[PDB]
Amino acid sequence: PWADIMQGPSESFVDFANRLIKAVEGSDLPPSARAPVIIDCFRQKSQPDIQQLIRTAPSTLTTPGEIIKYVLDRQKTA
Amino acid sequence: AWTPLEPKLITRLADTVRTKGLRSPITMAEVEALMSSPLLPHDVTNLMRVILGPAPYALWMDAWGVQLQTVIAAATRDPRHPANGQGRGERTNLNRLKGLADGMVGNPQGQAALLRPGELVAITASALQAFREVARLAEPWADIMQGPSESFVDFANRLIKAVEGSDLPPSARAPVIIDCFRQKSQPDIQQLIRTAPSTLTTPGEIIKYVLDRQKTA
Amino acid sequence: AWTPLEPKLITRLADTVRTKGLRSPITMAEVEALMSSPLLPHDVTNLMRVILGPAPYALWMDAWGVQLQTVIAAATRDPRHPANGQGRGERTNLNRLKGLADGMVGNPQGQAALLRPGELVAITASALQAFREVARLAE
Amino acid sequence: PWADIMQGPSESFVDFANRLIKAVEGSDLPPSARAPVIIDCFRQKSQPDIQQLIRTAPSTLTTPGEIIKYVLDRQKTA
Amino acid sequence: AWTPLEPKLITRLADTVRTKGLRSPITMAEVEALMSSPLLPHDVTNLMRVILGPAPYALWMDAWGVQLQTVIAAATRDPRHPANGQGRGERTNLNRLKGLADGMVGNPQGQAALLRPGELVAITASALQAFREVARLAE
Amino acid sequence: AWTPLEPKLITRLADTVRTKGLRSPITMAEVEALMSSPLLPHDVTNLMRVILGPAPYALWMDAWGVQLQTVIAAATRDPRHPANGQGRGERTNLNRLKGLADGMVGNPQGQAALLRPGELVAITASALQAFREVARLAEPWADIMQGPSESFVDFANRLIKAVEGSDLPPSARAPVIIDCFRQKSQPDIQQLIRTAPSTLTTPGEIIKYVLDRQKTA
Amino acid sequence: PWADIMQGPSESFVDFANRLIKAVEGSDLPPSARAPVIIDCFRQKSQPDIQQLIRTAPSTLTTPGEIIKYVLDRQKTA
Amino acid sequence: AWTPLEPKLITRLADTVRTKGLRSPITMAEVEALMSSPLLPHDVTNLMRVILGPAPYALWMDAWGVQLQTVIAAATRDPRHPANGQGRGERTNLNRLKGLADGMVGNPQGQAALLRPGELVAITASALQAFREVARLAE
Amino acid sequence: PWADIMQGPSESFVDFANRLIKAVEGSDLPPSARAPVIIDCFRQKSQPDIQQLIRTAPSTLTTPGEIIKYVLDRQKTA
Amino acid sequence: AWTPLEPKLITRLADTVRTKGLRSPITMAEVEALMSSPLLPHDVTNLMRVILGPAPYALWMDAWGVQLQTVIAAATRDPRHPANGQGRGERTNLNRLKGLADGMVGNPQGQAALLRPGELVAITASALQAFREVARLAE
Repeated sequence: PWADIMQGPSESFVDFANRLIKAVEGSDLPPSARAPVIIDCFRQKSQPDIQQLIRTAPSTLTTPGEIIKYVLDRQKTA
Repeated sequence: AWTPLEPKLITRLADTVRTKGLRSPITMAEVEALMSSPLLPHDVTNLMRVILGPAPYALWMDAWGVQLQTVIAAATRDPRHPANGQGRGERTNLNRLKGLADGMVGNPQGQAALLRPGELVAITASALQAFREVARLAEPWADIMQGPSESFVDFANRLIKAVEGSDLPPSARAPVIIDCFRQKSQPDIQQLIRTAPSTLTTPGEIIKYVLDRQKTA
Repeated sequence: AWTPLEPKLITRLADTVRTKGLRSPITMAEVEALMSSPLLPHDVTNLMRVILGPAPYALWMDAWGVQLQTVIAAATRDPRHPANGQGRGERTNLNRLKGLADGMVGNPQGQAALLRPGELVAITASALQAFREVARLAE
Repeated sequence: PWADIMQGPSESFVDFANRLIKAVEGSDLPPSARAPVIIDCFRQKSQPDIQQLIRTAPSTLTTPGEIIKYVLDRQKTA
Repeated sequence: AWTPLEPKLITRLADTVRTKGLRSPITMAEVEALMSSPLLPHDVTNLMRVILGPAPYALWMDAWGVQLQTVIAAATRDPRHPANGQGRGERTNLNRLKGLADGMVGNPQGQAALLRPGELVAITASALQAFREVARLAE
Repeated sequence: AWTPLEPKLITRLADTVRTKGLRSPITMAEVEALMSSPLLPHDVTNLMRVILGPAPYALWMDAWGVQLQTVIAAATRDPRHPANGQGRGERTNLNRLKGLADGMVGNPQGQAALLRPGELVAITASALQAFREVARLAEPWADIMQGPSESFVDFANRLIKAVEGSDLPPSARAPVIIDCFRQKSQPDIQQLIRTAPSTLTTPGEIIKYVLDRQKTA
Repeated sequence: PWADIMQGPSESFVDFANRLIKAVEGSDLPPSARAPVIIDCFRQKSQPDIQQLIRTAPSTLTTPGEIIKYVLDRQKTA
Repeated sequence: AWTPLEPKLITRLADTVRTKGLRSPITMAEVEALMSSPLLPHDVTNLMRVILGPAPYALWMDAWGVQLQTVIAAATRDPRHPANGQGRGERTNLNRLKGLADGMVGNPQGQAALLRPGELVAITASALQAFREVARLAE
Repeated sequence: PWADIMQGPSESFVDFANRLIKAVEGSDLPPSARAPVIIDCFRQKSQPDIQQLIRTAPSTLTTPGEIIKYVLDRQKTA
Repeated sequence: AWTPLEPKLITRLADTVRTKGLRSPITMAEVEALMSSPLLPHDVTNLMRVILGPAPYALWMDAWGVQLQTVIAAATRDPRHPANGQGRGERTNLNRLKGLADGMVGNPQGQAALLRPGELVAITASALQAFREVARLAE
């Protein structure tokens, strides 16, 4: 179930994005509703450090690929 | 023929002034509403007597006199005033503007008879400006900070209120509001505005940008 | 001839916006109610000045300008706009929509004189959409 | 009674002026004696901060409205 | 007539990408090998769906769209594109490049029918450049 | 005939820019001094090459181009520009302003030959404005308070410096300086300004009044 | 000696002014130098409460009588 | 023809004002030295802009205006002012003294063209007296 | 050597730009290869705060002067 | 011819002011008594010097100057002042009222020579009003 996917405390972001995109594209949603759902799940899941990282984006991110690129650039190396 | 204003509207306006105050935008809108048709000096005088307290009424009489004197100076500086006439016999004295001239003292019917429509609109605009002055006088922007727990829209509302209701010229409010958004508005929003890939040149644009990219918490 | 909106209705609408907020369906219904007859730029501008706070009013001015610009782009994309005319001399500039054109600045009577009914309804729809945007943005 | 009106330690000046003008105009004085009485009551009542503010007026104030305007301009914001 | 790529070659390429990674010169050589004949949007899309993981596939869709948009800008900047024609009725829209146009959605046979060879080679070069970008970005 | 600027003056100006910086009033005065006679594009270009570092020189080239483009827009908006002529054959292109036109590239003598005096003064004013922009860019007023032990002239100097060297429009500096004198400038001077029997409508008048009636300590 | 006159900690201001004007007028100064000396002695003597009271005078006091009147008006009743 | 003052002398005078202050007799002597030839309003204005800080410069502008107003009152009190002429068409307005008149704003060459030597010496004496006042006031 | 120039942790950006432009223009590169090299060195050197500041530029910067102006405008005052 | 006031009456008045004060009705009656005949500026000045202390004397000089200035304003507002004359050559300056004019400084005989009776009564009334002001102010 896509709506139950959370980014674990120790999980990296690319694994979380892979799992989420997999569960969203392999589901019962229409094809035209996958990108907005993936974006809004990146924003509300993806534990509050990345949540604030996406929130304070000086540019407007309108695609899952752009969000992934931005987060991978500005992520807290740890 | 003179028709008085409804005491119901006047009572509602008086209670509006009593609860909201003199300076609220709703109060100024209501005054503009009851200032729609050109009023005779009797009407405006009684209106301000009823809606204003004693001390604001004294202040308003002073300010109205000063504004009418400026109007009469402009009138003697231009013989084409809609209150004036072409010959010298139609020059309008302050006794005719304040309703003190002959055949007008205490009588609204005679007032409405002898007065010109240009006279009426000039008196009305003068009274409105005097009301604005007294309202600004009866009740500091550079001391406004965004509190640690305060949201940004409340801070923006408070700051824009204090800047527009102050002694600055009209052409100096937007730059001051912008530069106060940048230097107040605690360092998280300060850095959010600083790192703006676009150049924000308006308080509305800054507010929109900050509301978009703000840290949801 | 221009007739102003009742300050009683405006006061009631302002208190509605004050208690219920900008986004409640009752508030949007009340705005639609007071947005029934085509309003002149003066009317809508003063209405938003009274019912909205300072910061929402700035946001609303921005959004209204953007929506009016989209309308003017559609107007230059179609010479059959109810605001436009057939010849090029009736093309509607943003100074005429925002009430900034000659013979209109600060004067609602002259405004009502020179404006078209299509102009009025376009301005009104633009203002309503801008109000919706700002309400969705404020909260 | 107008001659018993004092500006309270915590009262603002516009409230004091309203109360005083009310009590003076709604009294048994002749109409031609209200303005001088209101002025001289502004000067002797209206606790010593405003008393000194009115005393050190570089201009001569000859009307209750002018005194009110001057005091509202130069009052100690607090 | 459309002929699919061998699932054996695709499986070998997928395991190559799995062990060597996206950026190794051997992997890019293998991709160039399987990118030899001009592929239809269906072929490249399924190929990237199989060889790439979910997140690299999203990145690749983004990059492919951007590169195709640059191609279409160059095409509207030159009416002599091998994908374009001489008249205005042969101008190539992004729905025709991404395989979204009418008569192409989900059908590779119709795709191969309506597409031009210049269209195919442009799509292929765009996909290769997008793969290079995503490979440089992922690691 | 073209005469070069003295390398002694240029060396002194370069050392002035090196020690005082780009924004000091003495530096701007020195630049105005060496910007007295109308200079050819060659002169101003070499001058900025010598006195400015590499990055400020790049910024200055950008700003000079932008200002010259604004000048050329005003020139195509008015055929009576002192750089233009009456016919269309005297219209001035940016290649002629930047010294890139034919017969001018690298040759100051030919430059001085073909250029107009209006062209020279326009180029010079453009270069001065560009220098001002870059100086303001290379290196907060609403955070300035008068310290408990600081004198008033130091506070006024600091405040006027920070307000005039900021992003405010020129017509908004005096009201901001006044309203910052009134709200900053710790409550003794605040009350001293508040209880002013006269109305002070200029920073100089406020400074004079406060210096007269200040508490000697 | 006029230049040795100080206002005592407990002395009133009218006594100090009387003593100072007496010692200045009954001295060897020219007649045209008594008023400036009396003023500048009011400003520098007359212990720091009255010193600050004279310093913060919104009007310019240019006569010993005017200074005396101002100080008597705004003095700290004690 | 207008010749500017040396920036070397101005820099030395500025450092003198910076170390010795505004009121030292050496500073007043140096100012009298640089106040020897009759200066145009442009020269004195820029000189005070450079040597004085912001707040002393504001004070000096005020004092200079007041002294020039006293000069203009004396000028309207005597038609034989070396700045005035015999007829009424040569009466000198404060816009001509402060350099604000037509053909003078920002242009020192035109300034030097239209100004009289009596005008120059009156402006110079006024500026010197204003400097003395501000120096006595600052410390 | 231009390719060894890094912006120090405590160094300002104008000093780094001066040093880099000096070393690039005083080197063996052709004249037509200096601007692209200076730009690409601004992007890859100039420690990751300014790197991300240049990366997230809503406009396309195609000149060292424009990059310098943008960075000087939006730099983190510290 | 000038005749001085008796030092016996002046001593009695000084002791009255010393015991009863400045504001007692008996003191004001005594002052009115010694203010019966029109006095020359010399007489009133010496009288106030003797009966008043130093600080009340300074206050009285101030108040007397202010009242005389009001009198001179009324005099320039009416050419029919008993101190004035019909032509402009008889206009009365404050130097003539305060006894500072030419031929009067320190000499009471010349004072009595050049002064008018209207001048004397105006000076006397001014001095009486100033005494009243100072008496109301001192206590």
